[PDB]
Amino acid sequence: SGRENLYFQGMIPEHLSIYTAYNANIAAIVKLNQETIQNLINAFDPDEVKRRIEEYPREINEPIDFVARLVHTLKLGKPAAVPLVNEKMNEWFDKTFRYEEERLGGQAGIIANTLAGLKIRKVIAYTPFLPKRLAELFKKGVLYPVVENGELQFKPIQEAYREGDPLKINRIFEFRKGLKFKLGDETIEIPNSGRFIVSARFESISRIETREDIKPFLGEIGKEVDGAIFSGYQGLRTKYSDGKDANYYLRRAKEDIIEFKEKDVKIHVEFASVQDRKLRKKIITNILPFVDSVGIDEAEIAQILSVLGYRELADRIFTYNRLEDSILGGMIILDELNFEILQVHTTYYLMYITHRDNPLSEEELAKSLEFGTTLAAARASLGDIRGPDDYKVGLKVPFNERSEYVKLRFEEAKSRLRMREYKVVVIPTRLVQNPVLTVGLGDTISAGAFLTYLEFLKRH
Amino acid sequence: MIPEHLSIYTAYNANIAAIVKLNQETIQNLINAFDPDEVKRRIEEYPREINEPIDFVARLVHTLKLGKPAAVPLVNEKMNEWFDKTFRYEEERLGGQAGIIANTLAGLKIRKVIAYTPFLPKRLAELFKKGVLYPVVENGELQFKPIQEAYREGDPLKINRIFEFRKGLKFKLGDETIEIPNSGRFIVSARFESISRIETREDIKPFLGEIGKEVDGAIFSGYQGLRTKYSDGKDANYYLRRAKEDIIEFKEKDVKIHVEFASVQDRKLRKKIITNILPFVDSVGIDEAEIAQILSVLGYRELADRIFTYNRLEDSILGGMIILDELNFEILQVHTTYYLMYITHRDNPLSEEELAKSLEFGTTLAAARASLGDIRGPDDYKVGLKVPFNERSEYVKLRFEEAKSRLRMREYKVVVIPTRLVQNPVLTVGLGDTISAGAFLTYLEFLKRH
Ligand SMILES: Nc1ncnc2c1ncn2[C@@H]1O[C@H](COP(=O)(O)O)[C@@H](O)[C@H]1O
Ligand SMILES: Nc1ncnc2c1ncn2[C@@H]1O[C@H](COP(=O)(O)O)[C@@H](O)[C@H]1O
Ligand code: NA
Ligand code: NA
Repeated sequence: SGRENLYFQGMIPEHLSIYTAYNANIAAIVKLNQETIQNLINAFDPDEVKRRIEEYPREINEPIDFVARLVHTLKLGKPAAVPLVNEKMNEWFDKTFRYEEERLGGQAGIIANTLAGLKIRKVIAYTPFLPKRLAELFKKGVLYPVVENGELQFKPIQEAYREGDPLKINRIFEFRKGLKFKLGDETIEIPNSGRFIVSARFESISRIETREDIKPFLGEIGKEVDGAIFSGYQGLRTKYSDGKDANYYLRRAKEDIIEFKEKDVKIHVEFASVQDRKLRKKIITNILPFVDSVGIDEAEIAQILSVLGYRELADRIFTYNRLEDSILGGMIILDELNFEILQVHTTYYLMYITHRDNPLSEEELAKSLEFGTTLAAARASLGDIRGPDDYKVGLKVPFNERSEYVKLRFEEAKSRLRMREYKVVVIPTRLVQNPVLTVGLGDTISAGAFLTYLEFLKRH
Repeated sequence: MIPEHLSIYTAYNANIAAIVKLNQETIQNLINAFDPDEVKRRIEEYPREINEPIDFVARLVHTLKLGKPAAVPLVNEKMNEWFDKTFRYEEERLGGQAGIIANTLAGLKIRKVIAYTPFLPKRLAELFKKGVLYPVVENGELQFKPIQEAYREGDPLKINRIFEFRKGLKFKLGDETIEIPNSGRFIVSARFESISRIETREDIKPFLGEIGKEVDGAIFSGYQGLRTKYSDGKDANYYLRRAKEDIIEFKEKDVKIHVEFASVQDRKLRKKIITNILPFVDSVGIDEAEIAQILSVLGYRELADRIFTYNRLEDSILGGMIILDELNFEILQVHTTYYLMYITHRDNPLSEEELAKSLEFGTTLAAARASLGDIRGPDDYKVGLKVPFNERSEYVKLRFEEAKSRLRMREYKVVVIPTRLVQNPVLTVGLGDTISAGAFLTYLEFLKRH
């Protein structure tokens, strides 16, 4: 330490080192103007497209599948999301379209970039697939684990790529109201603006794990970091072409958790919407009890309750969305799964639910939540976090108009629910009215609350 | 052969099983201490638990009159002293899963057997077999010392007391002669708060990694002893978080962990134990009723009921595959009267042949224990080898082939062998623990071959 450190002058936990895994991908955008659309359409027989639209492909295996679903979307002006389930089509998309922009996406990747922007002591990101195109989208300051002659090093992630690695690219096709094109001998005028999304959902990128080269060194990484933020389990498949299943990968994920926890690393998992109820339940069973902190949104309280057998409550949260029921559902999830702290983020309020013996005071818990929503507000206002001073931009965003109402409903809920086994803290969010960016804000909230949580634990 | 070259840690439950012989004089002197009208009144009230000497006398006299076997919990630790002053014990022996397993492994003279229980009064320590060790910390340094001398004076004493009574015995309740109509046992189980705080206590906790370095496997049991709530604000969850920390410390040291599961009546607590422990360990040993109890709180109510009711091998296989699919530990062992089973993942290193030999070692070892009353030395194993496989072996085998025909076997490895059932066993306590000990020991040995 330099010793120029001043208590009065310096809320961002600068001294922390954090590991993030497993999910990072490319988010690419294509602007569909008139020439782009017509040239795409022209490549195909119009009758063949029309027949395919009638067949209505629910996933993309061939170029015609994509063209039929996109044209259908454009004619109705209705946004849609269609999975790409064929890795070989990456080359087709890339030869066919020019990308307006390419950004990092995925929870681990977006959280890594935010923390490097905050200039904390060390940020190390891990993804099993790191082609050069992805590695280059990480911010300066992000590290990646490398084995250099049976010894563990951390290298700049931009230099650590493997060519040949599968490329997870999610593509957003933007269209505008009013554009016209011809399908054979029929003029189509797009009735409104929207987006058509093609998500990467082929096999190679669903093998989510620490690969066998880095695995023996996870303990040595654990010695370097104060915290680990894990996500990406939602990308797993229930069955694989080589006879593996989601369970196979979850046993490897539990091995990873054991290596970090034994080294006294606190682990946060950022939960996600999980489509497949069967996979959702496996992630909840295999992962959540064995970690420290879990970050969810409001919709996810009901989805987790449901798989744990609390069907009445899940229905009620879904039907009415009462704050009292969200606090009860958080309490039950914490009681059932018995990790250390739950954080829930919603449009108008953030919440922590902890065990009665958590070391932090309710004031510390509030400040950690405040730091999460303030960091999101900054990121929403600026687009990207570039230095620790950017946090102050977030401080200028007021707590939202519903703040009084949230606090009143919170006091009412306390009077109605059994509080004794828990600490519960609810704070209003700082909502940016006209944000420059909205993707990934929940991950930003979770990263910021978890980082400050770690720092507060160091004073107990 | 006997695997010899293995070191095993076992925790957390050990207790005393003590027997009292209720002869006419013991019964009459006991009763004589009390107002017979007050005894009758307490019997009318019918206490479900023992908090005071009159609760015990009341329930006991009521079972003696009916000749009815019964079990009533002791919920008052302060009454240990009363029992011990009032009665002479015909016999005291070690019980509890981790105690019985420790004594079995020490009898096999494996390389090292370390037991841990957080409550070790001198009376308990003395009932461990020669060779059982206990972790002891002196000036910040860990040693493994004979458990018999590692006791702490004043530790809580978990003693289960079995009162044996005989048909024909007569006694007087006031002026009424009571003659006992059937022989039987009245059991008083230790169910007070201090012995439900199941954990590694803070003096040894920091050293679990250093134990991990010394052992090849760990067998954990006794989670069924936890309570939902404690008088100092703790709850089952507090002890379950500590239990997960212990598991992490051994797994990082590459120790395989077996959990010997048990009946838990409270379904909500049962589910907490399953949630917090079973997905985190390697091997899990259960019997037929436990398959149904687990299935029940996972939401397979209809399957669980078929198992409780009918005991069909086909439903036990299906139930077993469901449990391994849901919980995703490494290997499931199921012990039942007529057969033992393993269910694993398709990528388990062991061959079906080694899986079957591991199960055969489990049942053989139980057969030896059942024949002899104990495992005294490694050669006792040979006594089990002379107990034939049971008469239902052919039937089990047919039912097994029929089950695989009807069930989606995926590529799970499922191995079913018949038990060696002893005709007139001298002992029937701890047999399931003994199977699980032998099957797990051999599993670890076979894992070394890959
Ligand atoms: N405009 C905004 N300003 C600040 N925070 C926001 C904004 N929009 C969303 N968030 C936060 O991000 C969380 C997740 O957002 P979403 O990805 O829309 O579900 C929400 O629950 C809010 O807590
Ligand atoms: N007479 C016997 N000889 C050998 N093994 C036995 C005998 N009786 C029961 N077992 C085994 O011991 C296990 C424990 O069952 P229990 O006797 O109900 O506690 C059973 O599943 C059988 O596999
Ligand atoms: Na950022
Ligand atoms: Na979000």
